[PDB]
Amino acid sequence: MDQENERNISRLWRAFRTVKEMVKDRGYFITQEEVELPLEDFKAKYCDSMGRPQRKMMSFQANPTEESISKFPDMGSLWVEFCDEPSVGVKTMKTFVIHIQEKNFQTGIFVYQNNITPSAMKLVPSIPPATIETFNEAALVVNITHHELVPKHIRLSSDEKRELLKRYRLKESQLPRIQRADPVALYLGLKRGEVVKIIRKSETSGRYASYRICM
Amino acid sequence: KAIPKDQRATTPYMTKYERARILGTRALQISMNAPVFVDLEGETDPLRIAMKELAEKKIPLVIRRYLPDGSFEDWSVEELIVDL
Repeated sequence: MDQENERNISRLWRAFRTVKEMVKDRGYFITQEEVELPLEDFKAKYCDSMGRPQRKMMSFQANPTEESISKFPDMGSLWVEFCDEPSVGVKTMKTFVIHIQEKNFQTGIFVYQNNITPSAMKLVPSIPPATIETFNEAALVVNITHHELVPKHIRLSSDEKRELLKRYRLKESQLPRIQRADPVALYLGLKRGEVVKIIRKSETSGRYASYRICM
Repeated sequence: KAIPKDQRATTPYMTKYERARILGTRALQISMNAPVFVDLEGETDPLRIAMKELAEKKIPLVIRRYLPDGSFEDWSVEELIVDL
């Protein structure tokens, strides 16, 4: 008898996979093996003797791949954080906003449970150039990019971006747009001004490639 | 803003529109007693003549296809491949 907690562990596990996959798509070195970490190994490698999972230890660091660095040089390491506190507070986030800033982490992903205090929320933009992202577990229990309707989105380098505008001879304002808080942009941690090549299937031609600039 | 005769990416083919306006402008001049460059083998209708000039490639006109960015390419009617 494990009631709710049983199917509650499975959600933290699933979301953990989405975070691994997400980080990998951004361009960080991660074993396909780690992504496919079976539930049982999770319950062991990350849970205490009582059935309850200890999010504090799930947190990890992510490093840019050799391949990723060849295009995006300024891509520093990344830090993921799973807060054991359901509702995060200003005192709780501060410790995080500092951890990143301290270890000179370029990007910090804060994965919380139910929500965060509006007070704490206004603690994110405060350590440039390092940026901090927030994700509600629920929104990660499923990888949206694994959905039929969601095509392949690829962050373009400022180089490609320049190349893109040069050939089609376009102003930035003439390119199709994509919202900053767009689920996929949030997924690839897109920043305003960045372009994404969207490779979609077409019933007209084979493939069709479109572009969207993050607003 | 001008584009060298080389490096032209635009179609070698004439567009139905280009042809339509060329047959229209040229016919206007023929109807106004302007000189004809093709041997009039009977034809009297201006447009019918304009068309004969297009086929025999004797229309001294140039189409300035502008690109959305402001630049433009210059194609001569003679040059344009007509097949519509």
